[PDB]
Amino acid sequence: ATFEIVNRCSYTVWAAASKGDAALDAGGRQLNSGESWTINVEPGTNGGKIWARTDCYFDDSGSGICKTGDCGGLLRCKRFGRPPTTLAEFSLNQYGKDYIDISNIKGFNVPMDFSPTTRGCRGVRCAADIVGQCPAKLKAPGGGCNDACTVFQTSEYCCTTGKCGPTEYSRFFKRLCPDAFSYVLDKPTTVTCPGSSNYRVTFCPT
Repeated sequence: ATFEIVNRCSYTVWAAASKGDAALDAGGRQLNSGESWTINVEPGTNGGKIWARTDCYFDDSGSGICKTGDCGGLLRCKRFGRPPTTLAEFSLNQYGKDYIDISNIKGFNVPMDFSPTTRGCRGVRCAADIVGQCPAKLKAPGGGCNDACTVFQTSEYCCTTGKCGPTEYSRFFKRLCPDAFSYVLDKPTTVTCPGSSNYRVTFCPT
């Protein structure tokens, strides 16, 4: 499947793409404002994520640090990134269907639209100013708005027992971005698309 990753933000982001135990395609790249990066994701990829990282410094070996979404100090991510990270999530070719969502379960750093470029389903977006409105206790100094699980590490926020409800914090994310997951057991906002769809992830869509 092809994913075009577009940075519409006015600032540079460093895109990342991983399935947790491996890079997808090159795994990461710098995107200046306006740049587009086209990656190929193997059919049948399960549990892929794309995110933006902000305020990164990397040396000529591709080693360094980002203030949001850092994936163990690498430009080319093999692993998932450190919160806060707005997440585009997908599982492809799962019994004939692709499943896509945006998630705020690991917080929010950059607004995002995640849309098919082929026919047969709708996209999802979380484009509100979550960082600006972020509750004081969830504000990350590096930038971004952390989720409550990351900050407080309780069973309730992290849904460790598999039983948990919405919280004051999850409801903040949900009020600003209804079409994104706000906690682990949120009513799913997954979109079902035809198997083998292609997609575009746009940072700062509006």
